[PDB]
Amino acid sequence: AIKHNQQIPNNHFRKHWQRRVRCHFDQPGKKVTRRLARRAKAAALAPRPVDKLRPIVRCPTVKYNRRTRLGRGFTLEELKAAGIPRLLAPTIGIAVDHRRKNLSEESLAANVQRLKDYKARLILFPRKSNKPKKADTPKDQQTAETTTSLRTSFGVEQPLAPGFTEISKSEIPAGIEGGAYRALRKARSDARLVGVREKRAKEKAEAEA
Amino acid sequence: PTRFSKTRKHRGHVSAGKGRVGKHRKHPGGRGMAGGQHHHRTNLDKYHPGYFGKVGMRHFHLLRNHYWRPSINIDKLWSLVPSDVREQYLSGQKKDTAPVIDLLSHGYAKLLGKGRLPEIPVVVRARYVSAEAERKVKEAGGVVELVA
RNA sequence: AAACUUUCAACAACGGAUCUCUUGGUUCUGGCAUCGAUGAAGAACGCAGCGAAAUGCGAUAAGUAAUGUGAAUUGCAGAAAAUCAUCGAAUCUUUGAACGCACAUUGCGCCCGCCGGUAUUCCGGCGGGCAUGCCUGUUCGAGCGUCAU
RNA sequence: GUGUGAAUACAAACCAUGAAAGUGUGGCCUAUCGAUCCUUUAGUCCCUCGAAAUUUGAGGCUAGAGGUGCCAGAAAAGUUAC
RNA sequence: AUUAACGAGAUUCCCACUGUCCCUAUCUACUAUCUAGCGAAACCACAGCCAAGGGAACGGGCUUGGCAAAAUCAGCGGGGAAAGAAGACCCUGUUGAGCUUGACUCUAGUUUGACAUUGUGAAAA
RNA sequence: GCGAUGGCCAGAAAGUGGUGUUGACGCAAUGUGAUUUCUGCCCAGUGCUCUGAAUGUCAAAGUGAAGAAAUUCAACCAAGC
RNA sequence: GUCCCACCCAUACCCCGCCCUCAGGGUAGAAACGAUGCCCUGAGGAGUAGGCGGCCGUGGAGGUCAGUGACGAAGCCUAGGGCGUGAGCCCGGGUCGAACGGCCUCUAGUGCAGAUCUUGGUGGUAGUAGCAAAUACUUCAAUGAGAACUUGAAGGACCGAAGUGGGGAAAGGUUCCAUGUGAACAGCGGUUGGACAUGGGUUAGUCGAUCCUAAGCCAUAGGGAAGUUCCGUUUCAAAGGGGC
RNA sequence: UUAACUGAACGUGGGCAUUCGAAUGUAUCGACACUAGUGGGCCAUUUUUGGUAAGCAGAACUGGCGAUGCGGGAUGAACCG
RNA sequence: AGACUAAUCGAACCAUCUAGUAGCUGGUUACCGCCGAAGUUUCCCUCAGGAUAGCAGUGUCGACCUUCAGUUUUAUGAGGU
RNA sequence: CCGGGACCGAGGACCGCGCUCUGCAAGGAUGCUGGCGUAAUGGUCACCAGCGACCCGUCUUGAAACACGGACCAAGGAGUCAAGGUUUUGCGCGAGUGUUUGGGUGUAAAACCCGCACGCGUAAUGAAAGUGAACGUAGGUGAGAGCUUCGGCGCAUCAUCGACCGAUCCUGAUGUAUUCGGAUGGAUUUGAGUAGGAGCGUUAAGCCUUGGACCCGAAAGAUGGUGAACUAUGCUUGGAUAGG
RNA sequence: CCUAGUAACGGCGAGUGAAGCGGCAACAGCUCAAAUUUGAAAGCUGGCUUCGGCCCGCGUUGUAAUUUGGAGAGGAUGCUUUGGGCGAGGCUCCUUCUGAGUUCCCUGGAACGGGACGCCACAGAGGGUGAGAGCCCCGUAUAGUUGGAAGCCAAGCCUGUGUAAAGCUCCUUCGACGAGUCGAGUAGUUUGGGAAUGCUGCUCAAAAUGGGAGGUAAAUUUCUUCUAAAGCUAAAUACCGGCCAGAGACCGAUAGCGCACAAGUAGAGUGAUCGAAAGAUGAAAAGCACUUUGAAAAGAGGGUUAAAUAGCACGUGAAAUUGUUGAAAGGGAAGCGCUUGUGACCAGACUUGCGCCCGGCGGAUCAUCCGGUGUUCUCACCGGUGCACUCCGCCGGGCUCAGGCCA
Ligand SMILES: [Mg+2]
Ligand SMILES: [Mg+2]
Ligand SMILES: [Mg+2]
Ligand SMILES: [Mg+2]
Ligand SMILES: [Mg+2]
Ligand SMILES: [Mg+2]
Ligand SMILES: [Mg+2]
Ligand SMILES: [Mg+2]
Ligand SMILES: [Mg+2]
Ligand SMILES: [Mg+2]
Ligand SMILES: [Mg+2]
Ligand SMILES: [Mg+2]
Ligand SMILES: [Mg+2]
Ligand SMILES: [Mg+2]
Ligand SMILES: [Mg+2]
Ligand SMILES: [Mg+2]
Ligand SMILES: [Mg+2]
Ligand SMILES: [Mg+2]
Ligand SMILES: [Mg+2]
Ligand SMILES: [Mg+2]
Ligand SMILES: [Mg+2]
Ligand SMILES: [Mg+2]
Ligand SMILES: [Mg+2]
Ligand SMILES: [Mg+2]
Ligand SMILES: [Mg+2]
Ligand SMILES: [Mg+2]
Ligand SMILES: [Mg+2]
Ligand SMILES: [Mg+2]
Ligand SMILES: [Mg+2]
Ligand SMILES: [Mg+2]
Ligand SMILES: [Mg+2]
Ligand SMILES: [Mg+2]
Ligand SMILES: [Mg+2]
Ligand SMILES: [Mg+2]
Ligand SMILES: [Mg+2]
Ligand SMILES: [Mg+2]
Ligand SMILES: [Mg+2]
Ligand SMILES: [Mg+2]
Ligand SMILES: [Mg+2]
Ligand SMILES: [Mg+2]
Ligand SMILES: [Mg+2]
Ligand SMILES: [Mg+2]
Ligand SMILES: [Mg+2]
Ligand SMILES: [Mg+2]
Ligand SMILES: [Mg+2]
Ligand SMILES: [Mg+2]
Ligand SMILES: [Mg+2]
Ligand SMILES: [Mg+2]
Ligand SMILES: [Mg+2]
Ligand SMILES: [Mg+2]
Ligand SMILES: [Mg+2]
Ligand SMILES: [Mg+2]
Ligand SMILES: [Mg+2]
Ligand SMILES: [Mg+2]
Ligand SMILES: [Mg+2]
Ligand SMILES: [Mg+2]
Ligand SMILES: [Mg+2]
Ligand SMILES: [Mg+2]
Ligand SMILES: [Mg+2]
Ligand SMILES: [Mg+2]
Ligand SMILES: [Mg+2]
Ligand SMILES: [Mg+2]
Ligand SMILES: [Mg+2]
Ligand SMILES: [Mg+2]
Ligand SMILES: [Mg+2]
Ligand SMILES: [Mg+2]
Ligand SMILES: [Mg+2]
Ligand SMILES: [Mg+2]
Ligand SMILES: [Mg+2]
Ligand SMILES: [Mg+2]
Ligand SMILES: [Mg+2]
Ligand SMILES: [Mg+2]
Ligand SMILES: [Mg+2]
Ligand SMILES: [Mg+2]
Ligand SMILES: [Mg+2]
Ligand SMILES: [Mg+2]
Ligand SMILES: [Mg+2]
Ligand SMILES: [Mg+2]
Ligand SMILES: [Mg+2]
Ligand SMILES: [Mg+2]
Ligand SMILES: [Mg+2]
Ligand SMILES: [Mg+2]
Ligand SMILES: [Mg+2]
Ligand SMILES: [Mg+2]
Ligand SMILES: [Mg+2]
Ligand SMILES: [Mg+2]
Ligand SMILES: [Mg+2]
Ligand SMILES: [Mg+2]
Ligand SMILES: [Mg+2]
Ligand SMILES: [Mg+2]
Ligand SMILES: [Mg+2]
Ligand SMILES: [Mg+2]
Ligand SMILES: [Mg+2]
Ligand SMILES: [Mg+2]
Ligand SMILES: [Mg+2]
Ligand SMILES: [Mg+2]
Ligand SMILES: [Mg+2]
Ligand SMILES: [Mg+2]
Ligand SMILES: [Mg+2]
Ligand SMILES: [Mg+2]
Ligand SMILES: [Mg+2]
Ligand SMILES: [Mg+2]
Ligand SMILES: [Mg+2]
Ligand SMILES: [Mg+2]
Ligand SMILES: [Mg+2]
Ligand SMILES: [Mg+2]
Ligand SMILES: [Mg+2]
Ligand SMILES: [Mg+2]
Ligand SMILES: [Mg+2]
Ligand SMILES: [Mg+2]
Ligand SMILES: [Mg+2]
Ligand SMILES: [Mg+2]
Ligand SMILES: [Mg+2]
Ligand SMILES: [Mg+2]
Ligand SMILES: [Mg+2]
Ligand SMILES: [Mg+2]
Ligand SMILES: [Mg+2]
Ligand SMILES: [Mg+2]
Ligand SMILES: [Mg+2]
Ligand SMILES: [Mg+2]
Ligand SMILES: [Mg+2]
Ligand SMILES: [Mg+2]
Ligand SMILES: [Mg+2]
Ligand SMILES: [Mg+2]
Ligand SMILES: [Mg+2]
Repeated sequence: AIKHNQQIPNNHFRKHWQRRVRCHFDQPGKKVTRRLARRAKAAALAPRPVDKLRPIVRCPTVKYNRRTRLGRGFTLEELKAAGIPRLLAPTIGIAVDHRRKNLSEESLAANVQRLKDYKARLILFPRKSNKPKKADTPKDQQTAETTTSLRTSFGVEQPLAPGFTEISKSEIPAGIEGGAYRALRKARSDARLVGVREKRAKEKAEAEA
Repeated sequence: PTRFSKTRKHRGHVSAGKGRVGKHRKHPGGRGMAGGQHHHRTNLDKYHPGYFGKVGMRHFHLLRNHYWRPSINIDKLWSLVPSDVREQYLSGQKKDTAPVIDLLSHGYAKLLGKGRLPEIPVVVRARYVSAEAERKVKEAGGVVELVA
């Protein structure tokens, strides 16, 4: 029963909500458990980094179109261009995504360069120490300062384009002939009227016979 | 805290400030928004005009990302430039260079024209632009270019 | 004036409040994944030198073996560890999903083997067996369902 | 000083009537009436059907109508002497 | 409608009979009573003499009068608007339930039609 | 009311069940209530029962028409009325 | 009835003291001040429902008081005091035996006369109602601290064979027997007891169960049911026993 | 708007007081925010309406009781103070 | 006979949903200080209840502006008791 | 102008108005004297006396009520917590703000540190497509605290006339994919807008909603189980009922 | 976490209500059907076996190898790839072991209290011991160490070898891909899903660049995106039910679980079920020997103890209610307020303190000066001086001032 100038209440507590309350008194203990699990898995992956190499990926929608992030895995085309065999990639710390495609040369080239840098920085120990093969690090460059976090050492260098840039005057581009606002109005109108104009044009073309 | 509440002051006084005639019963008038078109109509009409009825059309499966186009005014357009470079431009230590501002990088899609602009050329890259904003940029001596 | 009633006080009663205590609850957090036809959970009945209960145990019955510790247990008695810890070897009555058929009966059977009574057949004692659904395999079969001689 | 019903003066228009001035926004004045939801009409180079078009269909925006007489507006028969 | 017989059924009258009564009296046993022993409960704001007045219009208390002397036993049924039991009569509640129906809304069953189960023939325009 | 391919009834269903180890002198459902003497008139109403044409009403399925199709419109109808 | 004089007293009026509230001022070249203090002045004070402010008290937490305490903490009793308007606070005396308090913050399961409130305890009633159906007891003796209701003897009585007799079924479970007995129970008593305690007592080929089938119940084969399970009991089943 | 600067409305500039144009009071002016309880009333003077009337029922103004003690009316919610 | 179905019957008993809902009855716990009501308006299946306005408290803020007034006087309107 | 009596003595150097001016009765009591120095005064308790005084809580117009609850005492006993909202306090930062989903770290549920995103705010309006806020020193007029060089400058805020943005109605230019585009200026219109940002987080209080929701209380409704030892009816198998 | 109380649903009322993107935690990929091994069923269960194999059976109505759409199959092409065994060393696990007062004095029954003097501390967490114990005892901190089992990981070594198998680079061609299934209609239910979101029943019933989806029903034309009707798979997530463990601004015997106890017990009900009350002597039983009265229970003495009014009706021991003793009142209630009176019983105040003269006693600073320090830099302190017409204190006398109660 409202009695004054109140915002209309819509608190969804008409079910037995107390039966499903989730408190979080275990937040610090769960954090401790997570840290212990991370330390254990890092120790298990003794010289290797604790994660897999991920590609750069552009977020889908028109919102977030401007930002890049880490994807799931590298495509077969990216691996082939980088020269890394498909069966060999997941065994040396590279994530592989078979269902992503490279629709653009820009993304393809960026991910290929990323893979090439990773391969250049990779140290590959031989399967057996007493008989190394030609594809392994030959025991001399096997000592170096390594990284155990590929998410930081191979992160997104710049998710967004630089918002500020300086150009000299007389290099200022000439504007759109009718103006940007008019250009947007014209493009909108053309998109609206594409079908009606098409049917009218074909009707006028066929009116002769 | 319980020691600051008025129930402590009501100790020793029968009815706890709820009155003797009206007795603080369970739910006189109903629960929630009962009687909106009835005994509570006076309240629901004095406040909240327009509580009842339908207006407008429906949009099944509305995806809010389609309508993402935050706007920034030309009065705060210059606040997007770093403070030292902005001060250099405003004092006039360039006058041979122009700043190129990426509204999409800063998180904006449309440029609006609320404020004024100093007479300094500036290139603005925006998805959308208002007519007044475009006119004001052109009069300041710059240009807006559409970038998607 | 006593008695009686009432009031006040001291002491004594009745009762178990108050104070203090707490081998108990309650709540949160962390670790772990391990019941049963190789018979579980649960139930019954028994077991101690002197126990009714609780706890423990199963006719090897307040427990046996084994390992560790190292001198008790204790209410009394007794004796030459322990009502100790641990626990990998055993025992584990009648039951119970409960399994020969039953069961409101400590009821009634069948099979194998041994030991006695003159005994393949009856009686007695002892031991081991006899549920259902389904799977794989084995063997023995049924059907003009069907194939050759 | 919320609706509803009524009512009063003026502006936009384009009409009626009188030579005019003027009068006329229903009945000389005081009564003669009706929300949300739904539906049906009227209105336009109007908006949407959200991958893109055309045509059906549907949905919106503005103004009326279909009604709640318990008339600020639930959808509603009795009996109990058990 | 009548009806013999039957009836711990309802009703009127008659004979007999009697304490139902005129109109009460008396007797017996067991209580009550007193004692030894044992030993509750209901109920209880505080309590307990009235008259009138006023007052929530029927006072134990208030006002004004009458009055008024310890502690007690057996009876008693005027009063305590005495004790039971949150009135069952009546009304209210946007509280029920049992039952009824041509109330509103449904429903088991049932009836009929269609599709499927459902195949193989012939004949009739 | 019923002659078993049934009547009345039970069941969530059933290769289910009761009546039924039954068959009209039986089973089932009602009313009145020994014997005696009788039990009159009324079928408009509500039921029940019987016929559904010269008659009207109707769903799904099916048929025809229009449509580009969704659909719309027409005829046809079993039971029930 | 009218007129006159004096007198009586409300928490009202007037003067004074004090409390609080409200209002208006003063107070730093600080010899200065719980400045949230002090000093000066004026007015005002009813109150249910209700609002606000300030304070008192309780359990627990942080800081602090170099806090109190077996030479006596807490609690409890007190016709012994002091302070505060008040809720309350402090002290004296007694009892007692192990913890506790003040100050500033923090915190709450924080303040009772009621709710036919909850649990527990205890009154008046009150030594009161009452312990009155089933005919009934008496004498002597023994026992014993104690005898109407223990026992022996005698007398008087009842049940009067559809019994107050003698045995069983259900049900009970040791109540049966012996010995002993303080309390409790036997609505009086009690030496007595179906009570309490310590020990004993139930012997079957023939009496029953066990065997048989009845009404009926549960399986099986099958069929239903999401399933717990329902029907089914001979039914649409390849379902057994006799000899050499 | 008028025939017209001729009006209407709003102003610029200048002037008024040798006296801001009745009385009394000012023991309080205005705006805002958030919210409690209440939404059974009853009594009295005067004016009344219905009723034979009622310690009856219903209204207007004001004052009271409710919410309020104190003196008086012996006794009292409202009367007098 | 609405009888009986374990002292329970116009729908047994047990546990749970369940602390079911109640515009209705009862109760609702220290002190002091200051302020201090309403039973009326409009709407409501509204009439023992709500919302709404009023009455009340608290907190402020504004120049607390030289204004305000349940009053008189003067001047000037309206009314049909 | 003279008497007679009662109650009272607030304040605490001077300061001031003054007078009858070596002083005073003038901005509040001093002087002298006596008894006692303790239960004498005074406090507490018990009782008598004069006057006064109905039983509390509650509902109610009205209670001491012949209205209800209360025999008595001890202990327990009723506006809580969470989410969301709002206004007002106090804080931090401020066109920004919010570390604690998470990561790093640790003396390990603390404290400390980190950042991408995200929420709210910074822009509204319309059903929507969409469009989207300066003529003026961010306007004019009247007030307006405070400053002022005394001429005016004018905060907050109020009233008022304008300007800008969106929507709705009008028109309707240059143009043309000839059916699209919508310039210009005009509305008795309209918006929770602009017109030199105030918000975000947090703390406390009142209030609101949902929740058991201040505490106790229905008649009912539903789901799943347990009973025919009483009783009802029936089936199977038994038993019993003088004398006339 | 956010999206978001949003889109949407709803007598559009009450109310209900997701998802994509985005940040993070955790990340893991795979195998069947659909192919002829066809120059050799190459596969598997069971039994026997010296270990080499044998036999039966399953299976061609298809058990192995190859292939799973990310492809693959077939060809070229040149490179590249692989099996076993140790294993220092480290992390685990079990096990042995851990610093310092019981020193002196007082109180006490008992120091674990108070005072004095010491010590240890990577240990001053906790508990016990006759009262608050770091050093009396168990434990507590730290990495170590005694002995042992061998669970894991692992630097690096030792040693087979390309018949076979495996990857990559290019390619004309080929390129099998799940049916009463999808889909459609209708009905019911469900969802935010709205001309129908999922699920199910019934009816109809597919196709091969086909099919599904693309949140408004339909026809037509495009586009995008995946590839159903077969299958497996850590982690991040839920949960205190089970077994262990650590904690708390929680409760403290009417509280906290119903249960701190022989509690799911005693007891009730035919049954399903219902379901309590009940902790504390003392450090130690030292749990009262013995005498006496009594039939006994018990009493009175006496004893134990720090204490028996701590005596198994046991820590403390309130109120209601009761008994005795003492005081008082009472002519149909009592209680209570204001005010005296009587009686009883009491708290305070006071019994001095200030000054000034006159004597006595004692002391050594009292002014001043010198030096050294401090400090507020001019005010003190400490030493040396002083040395009695100073200064201080204590007695005796006199005087002054004030100070209690009632007048
Ligand atoms: Mg609920
Ligand atoms: Mg009050
Ligand atoms: Mg109340
Ligand atoms: Mg109310
Ligand atoms: Mg006692
Ligand atoms: Mg066993
Ligand atoms: Mg067996
Ligand atoms: Mg077996
Ligand atoms: Mg038998
Ligand atoms: Mg033999
Ligand atoms: Mg065989
Ligand atoms: Mg054969
Ligand atoms: Mg209408
Ligand atoms: Mg309608
Ligand atoms: Mg479209
Ligand atoms: Mg309508
Ligand atoms: Mg109405
Ligand atoms: Mg007759
Ligand atoms: Mg009598
Ligand atoms: Mg007697
Ligand atoms: Mg009494
Ligand atoms: Mg009388
Ligand atoms: Mg009277
Ligand atoms: Mg009375
Ligand atoms: Mg008398
Ligand atoms: Mg009598
Ligand atoms: Mg009487
Ligand atoms: Mg009475
Ligand atoms: Mg009643
Ligand atoms: Mg009503
Ligand atoms: Mg009903
Ligand atoms: Mg009923
Ligand atoms: Mg008939
Ligand atoms: Mg007829
Ligand atoms: Mg007829
Ligand atoms: Mg027909
Ligand atoms: Mg005063
Ligand atoms: Mg007051
Ligand atoms: Mg607490
Ligand atoms: Mg003490
Ligand atoms: Mg002690
Ligand atoms: Mg409480
Ligand atoms: Mg109480
Ligand atoms: Mg009270
Ligand atoms: Mg008697
Ligand atoms: Mg009697
Ligand atoms: Mg007698
Ligand atoms: Mg007798
Ligand atoms: Mg003798
Ligand atoms: Mg006798
Ligand atoms: Mg006889
Ligand atoms: Mg006989
Ligand atoms: Mg016998
Ligand atoms: Mg017998
Ligand atoms: Mg029997
Ligand atoms: Mg004997
Ligand atoms: Mg007796
Ligand atoms: Mg006796
Ligand atoms: Mg005896
Ligand atoms: Mg004897
Ligand atoms: Mg016995
Ligand atoms: Mg026999
Ligand atoms: Mg036998
Ligand atoms: Mg069966
Ligand atoms: Mg079957
Ligand atoms: Mg109302
Ligand atoms: Mg209101
Ligand atoms: Mg009334
Ligand atoms: Mg009311
Ligand atoms: Mg009246
Ligand atoms: Mg009232
Ligand atoms: Mg008054
Ligand atoms: Mg009076
Ligand atoms: Mg009847
Ligand atoms: Mg029963
Ligand atoms: Mg009965
Ligand atoms: Mg029932
Ligand atoms: Mg029940
Ligand atoms: Mg007042
Ligand atoms: Mg209505
Ligand atoms: Mg009422
Ligand atoms: Mg007239
Ligand atoms: Mg008139
Ligand atoms: Mg005196
Ligand atoms: Mg009196
Ligand atoms: Mg009344
Ligand atoms: Mg009262
Ligand atoms: Mg009365
Ligand atoms: Mg009443
Ligand atoms: Mg009542
Ligand atoms: Mg009573
Ligand atoms: Mg307690
Ligand atoms: Mg209490
Ligand atoms: Mg409640
Ligand atoms: Mg609430
Ligand atoms: Mg209830
Ligand atoms: Mg019920
Ligand atoms: Mg219902
Ligand atoms: Mg049931
Ligand atoms: Mg029976
Ligand atoms: Mg006979
Ligand atoms: Mg829906
Ligand atoms: Mg829902
Ligand atoms: Mg040690
Ligand atoms: Mg000593
Ligand atoms: Mg010491
Ligand atoms: Mg210690
Ligand atoms: Mg597939
Ligand atoms: Mg459907
Ligand atoms: Mg369902
Ligand atoms: Mg659906
Ligand atoms: Mg679409
Ligand atoms: Mg894609
Ligand atoms: Mg699949
Ligand atoms: Mg799976
Ligand atoms: Mg308890
Ligand atoms: Mg207790
Ligand atoms: Mg309990
Ligand atoms: Mg029982
Ligand atoms: Mg005790
Ligand atoms: Mg004592
Ligand atoms: Mg003691
Ligand atoms: Mg004691
Ligand atoms: Mg007492
Ligand atoms: Mg006195």
